[PDB]
Amino acid sequence: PVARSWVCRKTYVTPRRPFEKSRLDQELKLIGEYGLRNKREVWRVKFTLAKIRKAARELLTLDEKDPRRLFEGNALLRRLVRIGVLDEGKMKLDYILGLKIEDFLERRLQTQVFKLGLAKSIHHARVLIRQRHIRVRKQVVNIPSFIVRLDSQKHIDFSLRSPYGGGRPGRVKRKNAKKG
Amino acid sequence: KTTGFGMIYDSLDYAKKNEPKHRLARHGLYEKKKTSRKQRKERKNRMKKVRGTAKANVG
Amino acid sequence: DQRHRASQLRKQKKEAVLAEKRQLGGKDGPPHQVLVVPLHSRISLPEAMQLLQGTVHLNELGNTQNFMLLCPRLKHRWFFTSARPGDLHVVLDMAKVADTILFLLDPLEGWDSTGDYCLSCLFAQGLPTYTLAVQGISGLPLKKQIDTRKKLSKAVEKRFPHDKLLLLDTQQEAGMLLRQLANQKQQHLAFRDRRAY
Amino acid sequence: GKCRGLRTARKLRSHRRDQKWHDKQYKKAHLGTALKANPFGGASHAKGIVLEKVGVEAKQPNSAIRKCVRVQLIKNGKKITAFVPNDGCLNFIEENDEVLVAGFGRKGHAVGDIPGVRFKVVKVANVSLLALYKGKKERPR
Amino acid sequence: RAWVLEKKERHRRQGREVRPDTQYTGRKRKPRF
RNA sequence: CGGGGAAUCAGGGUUCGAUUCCGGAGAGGGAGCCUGAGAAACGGCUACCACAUCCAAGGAAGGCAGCAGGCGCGCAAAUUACCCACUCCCGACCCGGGGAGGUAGUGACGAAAAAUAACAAUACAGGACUCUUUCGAGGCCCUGUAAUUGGAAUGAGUCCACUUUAAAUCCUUUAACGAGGAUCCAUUGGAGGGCAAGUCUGGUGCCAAUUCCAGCUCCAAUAGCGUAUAUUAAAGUUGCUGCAGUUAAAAAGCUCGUAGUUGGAUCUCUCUCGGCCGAAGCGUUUACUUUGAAAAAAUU
Repeated sequence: PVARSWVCRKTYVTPRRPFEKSRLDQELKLIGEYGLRNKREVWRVKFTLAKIRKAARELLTLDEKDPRRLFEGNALLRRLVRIGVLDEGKMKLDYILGLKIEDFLERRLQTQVFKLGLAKSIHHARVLIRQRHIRVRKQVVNIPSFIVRLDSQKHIDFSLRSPYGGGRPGRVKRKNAKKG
Repeated sequence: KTTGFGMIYDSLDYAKKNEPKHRLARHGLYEKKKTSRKQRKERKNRMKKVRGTAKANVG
Repeated sequence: DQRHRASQLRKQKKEAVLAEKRQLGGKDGPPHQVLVVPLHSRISLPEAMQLLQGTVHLNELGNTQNFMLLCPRLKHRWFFTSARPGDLHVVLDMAKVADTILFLLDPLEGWDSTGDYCLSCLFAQGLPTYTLAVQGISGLPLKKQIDTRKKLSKAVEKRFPHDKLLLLDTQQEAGMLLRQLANQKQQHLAFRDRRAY
Repeated sequence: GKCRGLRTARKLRSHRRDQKWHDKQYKKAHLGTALKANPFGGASHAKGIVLEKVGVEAKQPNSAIRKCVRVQLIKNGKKITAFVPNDGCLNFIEENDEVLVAGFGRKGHAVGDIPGVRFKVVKVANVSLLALYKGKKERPR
Repeated sequence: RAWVLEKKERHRRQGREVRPDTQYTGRKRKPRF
């Protein structure tokens, strides 16, 4: 007996058919459009969307005044609104089946850094986040897949110890300034 | 930011009684004997083959 | 009946293996011959020979010292010989009669070019049972020691992939190494077992 | 016609038990005598001693002479013949060597080219053939 | 190599698109371990 | 060993559960006990059986399916490390002890996060828009590719210190150094019949086809990718859902011939005693369906 937890999950599912041109082109489109690293991140977002859609469908099979349906449907809709995927006016279960992978890919921190103008491209955004240049409300974030909430959207600022921010220059600029 | 736990005692005697021995040692208020478990265990198992005051004669 | 059959076959195999292990190094067999080869120039062979030396009958030659070791504590008889790499005939001969080859290593690198050369020649001729030992790991500061062994594992994994690294610092590790050499599976070589030598 | 009563559970499951026994895979997996006749003894790999090197002639429409090694398994003493990837990799194997041998690949079935060879050599002298072919490692003798 | 030649001919009589028939039609790429 | 449980999951099912939680069993195989509230106890004893240790030959002593460690077995699995600081347990006990347990080491079992570059100018190549019927012009933009330049940013590492902790390590935090072939160089497999991917080259033999070998180019997944074996899903090839049985595997020689399975239509609440109620007989019995109690956690 040990005081350790053995609970864990896989966050993705490998596709059942490995080679088909349509899915390969769609996944390549998504990777290039959002600056992703591998097919595994696309599959991870696919898996979250599939889980959400399955929960929404199983709730939709329930009677309209089921207490579980009301409670858990309101919870799921509230979460999907909170992370910025659904609008506050589309809070109905049926609309959940209308969601795409691209919404969840927009709510990532890499996309929000590119769209807010902090980075000149999506790959520049990924590099900026990974190099401890990006903070959320006070908190330096190193994770490009950090899903930004709506209330954290206006507080992405640029890391008070960063060279382009608070002002201590990096290794390269300090080394060059000492040559002459 | 850094987060830790703190305790202010009413007197030094209460701090000497109620604190763990290692936190007293970090301030230098306690020192522990410089023996390992293997030495103590083997000496105890040697002491149980001898009866009487010869138990104090091991080393 | 199935359990009884299993018991009979296991008894057969275990008694045959016991006889085979009882032959070598014991009172009805030859001494266990151990050739020690340092694989690096940074190894002090005489102090390691002091560590390996229970009673010692120290035979010696003009430059080499080859000593017999009797230990009725573990009931085992050794003939310890030494050979420096680069002495081609010396290492090849005293490895073609040895039952065990004890390689010595320095903590920093695995081996020099000379040790690589002698290892290539030994692999070519045919390896008997071998055992890897690292000599100066405790001379390093403790903060690096664990990491050093980790690094040296890579420096061993190229040629000795699945083999443990023992240590030679004190008399206690010397006794543990002698125990590892005494009870160990023996590699048997076809050329020297088909002919009396 | 199959019975469909509300009290036909016993008859349905007894019939299904017997007709399960009429399947080759079910009977192989449940009879015990396949693992009591498999040379690997239920295992995925097995070690052996190279008895010799033999040559197996390939199929009739495409003539070839492939080279295999006859090896004897350690744990149960059975003799099998094992495939080598090319003629160069045969030079790393000698009589009376320790060899680690796996199946040829399709869950137990024979080769569609070389008739009646079942196994392929994975390791020799406790090092892999792939490393020896590519010069990644050397083998001892 | 004769086998794949016959199969490409079979696919030709079934009327489907086939690769051009050249020198490297039946050729072992590499040893398989 | 059984169960809680794991994998797959349209639905039904199928396969797995030795394994940290619960219950049981055993301590080399059997057997008999002592003490004790509790044991047929084995880190208690007594014998027999099987092994096996020391010996001065008279005797004495044995039980790793505890933690490490060894041999053997094999396809197959880690240190003879540190500590009672945490969780708890035991004792006469606030103080002693605990290979329970904890902490390091080994660890590509497996699961999560995530580097291997980014930008700007310049040079070509495409795509828009303005002016021209067009050719064409755009110090008009956008997007790519570089044997082209340019400094900006950073971790991998090396290493003060603090923090961590029983003492440490690791992580986190911070000085200093740390990137142009940023050589600080990503692998593993497959492709010239079919799912992703070839009108390619060079050696080597048989009578231009043709054995063997080395390559190039392309494709996929990526700090991972092959292989083998078992098993599950594809599979409606075990079929309850949900297969078939003339000619493809298959219906018995034929009928009387008990059990088991299936069986036509029909039938629209009260009596006593105590304060309109409580007790009592239930009304033929069930099956079926709904409700309620009760039912370990962890897992889902």
